[PDB]
Amino acid sequence: GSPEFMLIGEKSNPEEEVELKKLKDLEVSAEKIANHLQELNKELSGIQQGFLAKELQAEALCKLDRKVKATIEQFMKILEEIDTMVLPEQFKDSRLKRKNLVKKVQVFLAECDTVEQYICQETERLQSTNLALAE
Repeated sequence: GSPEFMLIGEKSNPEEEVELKKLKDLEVSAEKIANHLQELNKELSGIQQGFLAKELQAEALCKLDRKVKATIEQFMKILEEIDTMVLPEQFKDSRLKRKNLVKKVQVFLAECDTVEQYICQETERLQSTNLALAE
């Protein structure tokens, strides 16, 4: 039939679900941060259509990307938080959930950084000016 041996008990996945529930919330909180970007992105793009000169436009973008940077940091906390998490090799689903989340974090931080970097790089190129090294 189907030989089974491990402990001889089985009592549902109570705590397993609890640990998993928190993990679930983490992805959502992440989903919310990611959602805020798309929301802010929509309003920014709308405003981006035109309103002020390049001076303010470039000014808004640099400020825009930097704020984007703050969003990336939140994503960083997700990885760092999970990174400093403790869990044995028993929670297969919970662990699989965390690992997949880690990569979500990698893309979320990076995707967010690219947007901020692009907006920054575009504005950055627009302004170069000179420099002076003395002290």
